[PDB]
Amino acid sequence: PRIKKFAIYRWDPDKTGDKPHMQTYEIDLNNCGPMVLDALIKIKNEIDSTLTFRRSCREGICGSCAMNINGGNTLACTRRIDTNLDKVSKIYPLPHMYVIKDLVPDLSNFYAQYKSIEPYLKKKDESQEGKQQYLQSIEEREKLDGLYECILCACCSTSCPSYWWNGDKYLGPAVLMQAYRWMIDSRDDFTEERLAKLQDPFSLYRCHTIMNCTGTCPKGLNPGKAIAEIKKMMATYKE
Amino acid sequence: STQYPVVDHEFDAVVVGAGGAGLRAAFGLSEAGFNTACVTKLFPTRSHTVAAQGGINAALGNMEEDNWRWHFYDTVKGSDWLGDQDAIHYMTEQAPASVVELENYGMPFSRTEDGKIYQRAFGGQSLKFGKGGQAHRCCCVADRTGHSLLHTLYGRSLRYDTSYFVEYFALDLLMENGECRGVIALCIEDGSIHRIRARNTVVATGGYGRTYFSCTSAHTSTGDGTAMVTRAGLPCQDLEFVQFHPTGIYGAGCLITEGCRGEGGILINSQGERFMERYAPVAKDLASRDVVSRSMTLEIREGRGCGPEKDHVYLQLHHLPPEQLAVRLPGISETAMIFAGVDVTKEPIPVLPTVHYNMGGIPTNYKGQVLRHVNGQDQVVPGLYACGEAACASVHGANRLGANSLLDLVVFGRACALSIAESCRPGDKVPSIKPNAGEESVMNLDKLRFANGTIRTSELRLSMQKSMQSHAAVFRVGSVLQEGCEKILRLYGDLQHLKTFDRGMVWNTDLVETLELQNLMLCALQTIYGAEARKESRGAHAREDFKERVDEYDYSKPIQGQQKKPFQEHWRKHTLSYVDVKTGKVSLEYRPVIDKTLNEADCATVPPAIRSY
Amino acid sequence: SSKAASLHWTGERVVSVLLLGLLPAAYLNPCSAMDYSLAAALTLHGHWGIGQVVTDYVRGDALQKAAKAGLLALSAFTFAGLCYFNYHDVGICKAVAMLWKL
Amino acid sequence: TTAKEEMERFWNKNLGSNRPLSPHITIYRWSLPMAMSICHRGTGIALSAGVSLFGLSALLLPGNFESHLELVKSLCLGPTLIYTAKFGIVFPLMYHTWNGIRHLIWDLGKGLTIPQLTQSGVVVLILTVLSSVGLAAM
Ligand SMILES: *Cc1cc2c(cc1C)nc1c(=O)[nH]c(=O)nc-1n2C[C@H](O)[C@H](O)[C@H](O)COP(=O)(O)OP(=O)(O)OC[C@H]1O[C@@H](n2cnc3c(N)ncnc32)[C@H](O)[C@@H]1O
Ligand code: HEM
Ligand SMILES: O=C(Nc1cccc(Oc2ccccc2)c1)c1ccccc1C(F)(F)F
Ligand code: SF4
Ligand code: F3S
Ligand code: FES
Repeated sequence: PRIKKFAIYRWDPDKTGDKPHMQTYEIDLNNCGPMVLDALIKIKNEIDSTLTFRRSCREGICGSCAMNINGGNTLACTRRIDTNLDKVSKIYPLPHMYVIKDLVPDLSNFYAQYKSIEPYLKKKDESQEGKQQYLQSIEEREKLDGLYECILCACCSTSCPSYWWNGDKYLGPAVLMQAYRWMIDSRDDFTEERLAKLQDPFSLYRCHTIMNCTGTCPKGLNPGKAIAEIKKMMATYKE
Repeated sequence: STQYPVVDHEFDAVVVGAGGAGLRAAFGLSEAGFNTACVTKLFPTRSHTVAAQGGINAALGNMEEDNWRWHFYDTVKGSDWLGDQDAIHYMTEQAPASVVELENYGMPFSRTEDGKIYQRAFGGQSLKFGKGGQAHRCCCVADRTGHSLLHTLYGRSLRYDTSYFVEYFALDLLMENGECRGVIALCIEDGSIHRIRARNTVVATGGYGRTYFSCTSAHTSTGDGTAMVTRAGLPCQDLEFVQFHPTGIYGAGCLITEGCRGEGGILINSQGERFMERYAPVAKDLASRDVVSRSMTLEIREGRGCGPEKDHVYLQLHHLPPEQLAVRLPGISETAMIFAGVDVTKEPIPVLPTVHYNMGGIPTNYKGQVLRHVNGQDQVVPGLYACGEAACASVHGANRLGANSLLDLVVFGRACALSIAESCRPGDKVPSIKPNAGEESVMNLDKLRFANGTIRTSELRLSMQKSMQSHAAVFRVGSVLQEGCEKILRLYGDLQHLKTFDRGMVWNTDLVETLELQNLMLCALQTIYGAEARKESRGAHAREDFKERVDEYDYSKPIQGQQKKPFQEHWRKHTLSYVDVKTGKVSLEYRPVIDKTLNEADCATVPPAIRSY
Repeated sequence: SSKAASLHWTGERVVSVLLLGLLPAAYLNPCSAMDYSLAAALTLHGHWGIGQVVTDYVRGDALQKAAKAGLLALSAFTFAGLCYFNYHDVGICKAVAMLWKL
Repeated sequence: TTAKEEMERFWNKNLGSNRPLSPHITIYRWSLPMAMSICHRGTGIALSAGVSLFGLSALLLPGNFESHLELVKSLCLGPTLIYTAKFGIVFPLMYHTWNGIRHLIWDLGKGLTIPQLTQSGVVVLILTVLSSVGLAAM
């Protein structure tokens, strides 16, 4: 037998006058998968079926299980459990978010921000669409690498201290990188207008290069660098 | 009932599902001017199609000169002549227009020297109607094409005023006198119940891969729409046809794309010999998915396993150039390293045939209309549609071709929207549902919320998953299947004994997973019972006691002077399954496959022949 | 479609490199002409800096307008004070020079 | 439902509910980049407080600068304590100066990877100590 302890943030909205608290669970690692989601599923299935969390793909491309593990925002299905038994895994919801229940945060604001940057291809003349494939060279396509792979797990934005204090008016890492994703896409014709949508003190300019976003992104992406690249476009674009 | 709030909504159309099919249909309806609702238990991006890795097939002819009819032939041949050719005609012809559409939506397809969409070789595809060698028509966004497909479709969806009921669990269909009126659903956020009524309903809930212990499919593939059709007394189709993808990781069961083999990847047994060159001389390890995994399962059985347990096989990739792997397969390179600790450019990946795709589902027109079966004849269910993995237009039949479902999604999602847009107009009378309608679903919900029994949900789920995995795997026989049937039936009797713990209204995952269990069982019963009744080897369904392929004729010899077998004497027919929800007994019937295409002159019918690659 | 948000940002980096160039320039060439430039650069850079701190923490339209006014005054007094020092007293460059050989 | 409407409904939902905010500063693990961002603020604020106090006292307080220097030599102590006064002034200046250069290099789009952050972070930290010892000894 090989026991590992898990301290997990718990809050029930249906329980009268219940405040946020931590609960510990004991798990034999000889009977559990290597990843933290496996643990959460195991304690759900065997110990406590009250532990509520989001999950789906189990392979790290849906971004459902995004949560704070040991002080860092990642995906539970990709983070392997620290086989160090003397240490206790601390599991929290995504930082500075309204807790619906247990580890399930309200992401509807996050999604709404994504909606407001219009994350779809826009052409000046759209009467020809659907009958001929648009041409994009191998180099023009490479520009998208590192940007399109985004999962919208929200780890980065939820790690950004600017997004903590100003998440209402500041779009954050994830959404901003996606605005950049459409900016340098060669097929898009709304580069100038997309930039102008960020011409206020909050939308883009609440980034102060803290760089917590890049350091936490479970997919290895670099939103901070893209934000830096947006800022350079804002200062250089004409008309 | 005075302890549950009921909120009634009114729409022109409801789409249940937010995957490829679900989205494409949803905004397709709104584009046509319909006030549409979209009901999904997950955020649209979290949907399984995001996991898709290989590609989407279209005969665009970017690598070599191609014809869509060649794609038609390959699909029907792969379907082992259980595929309905009217629906296959429609899909393959539309394929180029559907993929061009996606690229025009903004999908970031990988590119060529010409700037056109990069296509690649994939299992089961050929040029010149089989004669002209390997085909390259698998359009892809590197290794993350399903991810890109879902993200651009969702991206596009925001351009319209569709109402998205995010994280809403559909319980049952609102059904009145055979006609569909919408859906009753649970709002996960606050526990409230929502009757969403419409003139037309589209079911795009995807597959039920979670009936088994080992599957590439997500935790959320629980065949919920399949069970909704079942509880309505309507039939499901070909549910015993479960695709085992050859290349799934030995660990968690994660998928490794067929694109690996399409780019030059090889399968290797314990002795090192390229074993797939023996089973398939012409196509090799790039053969049909029912045949490749059949051989892999066979290799383990004669002691050629590749581990300390001798229970798997290797997928070699290290011979391919490092710069090729990084561009064509960045996705699997990461997941192989994460789940198996494998560097793909040096060491092979441990792979094993695991449950993947469900070609069975809700029987359907080439137009996407759900079919009931009355008096041995087909009949359209008024105001009920289905598309995607959840449906069964049987465009895949007995065995699905790789990279055809992402197409199946985009084509028939669009078709559902078009069939509605052409049969009625937005603002037409939304039919009036009964004041007490959907009462059984709320009562079912309430019974499961306070369920204090003796068998935990997870324990009963595991019992079902392990039972299906050992009784209904790659190879199956009458006796093993029959023991499986009376074991799954006994487990349905255990559904009155289940124990639940969470008694809250907000985000009761304990409850929804128990709802998912009721759904999975209904899918399991119909899969296993239909499987045992079918006494032939066709596609993914292989009977060792019935090795032969049983058609109306013996198609190995000439058709000239032969006596045609009666309908109830052969097996080239669709399985239609029903289950009485109370007792849990399975009664089954059969309907004919459609051989005639939409136009003989433009696309000729392909009669049955010897099936081998 | 005015672009003030991006201009302000560019303005910030412009006075940043200016102030960076000035510090050694003041060391190498300590004169009256450098004392006023240093007063202009120090005050402006600081004024915009605290401006960012205010826009980050001071929540509410009523309070933020007030904090920006209180900062404007504080910056106005600062630049006047330095210029007064440069005109009537020994000047920034010479003042640092005296203080350091103590 | 528009993006603007969803945000307006999000904030109405949560502020009128018993939903608790998930912990942020109490749980998130520390890092050098983040700690150096906090110090850049502190050093910035501290320096502005200095420049303002120096200018404000020139307008509001009596006497000249020469007079105020003679006032420091009152109950004064050894050169070691004078070295401490100079180090206490020059330290936050040097830090903010070097880290500011790093900020400017970032704005050009360079050095923005996790390994490069830790490197340039240490380089700034080392350059601060050296230029703070070097200037206080002049
Ligand atoms: C498993 C898999 C499949 C797959 C693949 C890789 C993996 C790991 N790669 C493929 C590929 O490269 N090329 C290809 O052609 N196919 C590939 N596949 C198969 C294919 O992707 C799937 O069959 C297809 O994605 C199915 O998509 P579909 O549009 O039918 O929807 P879904 O992805 O399964 O998601 C289901 C949606 O329905 C909603 N839902 C389900 N139940 C409910 C209830 N209870 N109430 C409300 N909504 C419900 C889900 O929310 C989800 O949005
Ligand atoms: C010549 C050396 C200096 C350089 C290169 C420099 C550069 C910078 C830069 C680039 C920033 C913006 C950092 C960001 O993007 O968040 C900044 C912030 C700031 N600076 Fe300086 N600066 C210097 C000296 C000073 C001085 C002497 C003062 C005192 C008035 C000062 C006060 C401030 C303040 C208050 C901020 C805002 C703090 C923040 O928002 O994080 N700086 N500096
Ligand atoms: O205060 C800032 N960071 C900050 C403020 C408080 C806490 C924090 O995290 C932690 C979290 C845990 C431990 C330590 C620091 C970060 C900050 C610094 C420079 C520029 C802009 C900011 C600001 F945007 F305003 F957020
Ligand atoms: S950039 Fe990374 S952390 Fe941010 S949403 Fe995308 S995958 Fe998640
Ligand atoms: S964590 Fe932050 S403030 Fe900018 S660099 Fe990343 S968004
Ligand atoms: S659950 Fe799909 S990302 Fe972890």
